[PDB]
Amino acid sequence: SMLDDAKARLRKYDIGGKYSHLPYNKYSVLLPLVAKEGKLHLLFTVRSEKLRRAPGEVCFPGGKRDPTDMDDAATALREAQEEVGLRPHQVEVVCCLVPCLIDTDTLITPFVGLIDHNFQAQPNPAEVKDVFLVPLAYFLHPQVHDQINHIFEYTNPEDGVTYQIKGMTANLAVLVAFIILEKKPT
Ligand SMILES: Cc1ccc(-c2ccccc2N2CCCC2=O)cc1
Repeated sequence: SMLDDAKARLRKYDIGGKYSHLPYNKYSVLLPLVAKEGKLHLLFTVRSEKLRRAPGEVCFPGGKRDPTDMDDAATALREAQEEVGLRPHQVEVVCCLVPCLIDTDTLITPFVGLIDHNFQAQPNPAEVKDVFLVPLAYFLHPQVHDQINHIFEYTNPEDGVTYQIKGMTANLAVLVAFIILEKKPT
């Protein structure tokens, strides 16, 4: 099936906890995969302007590890719950993708999660000003704008609203799309 096929593809790129004990400032993100209308989508946030870390930006749910977290996946899940109301029973963490090194002292670990079909986002306005889906296939043929660096523009056909997706978030979206959608019969 579509979902078993995605999970089987993703597991081949799992690095596990290989880089998880290194002495960095540690953050995790959740790359939430949602199946709608027979296709896979990624769930994105627009972060509140009030935040210190990446205000107003399109991002994945996530944040800084704290002492309560059993592991890096727990960080991602705790933060996704705080930001969009995603509960533990509503997500299956499938793998840990290659981490992102930044600022010389920080490691951001991405986890891909399969989201239950009855989940409905409840944006927490203290954390996020918006939550939106993008079909995974978009990232194979994105609308690119050069700001010099590459920015994606996605327009939601439901309402005509345009979102700018850039940096780490854009890079990870492309990675997940390649992993799941490459070399597929029609
Ligand atoms: C959810 C999340 C998780 C981590 C970070 C983050 C942390 C330390 C340095 C840079 C970071 N990043 C990544 C995307 C843009 C940005 O400012 C920001 C947001």
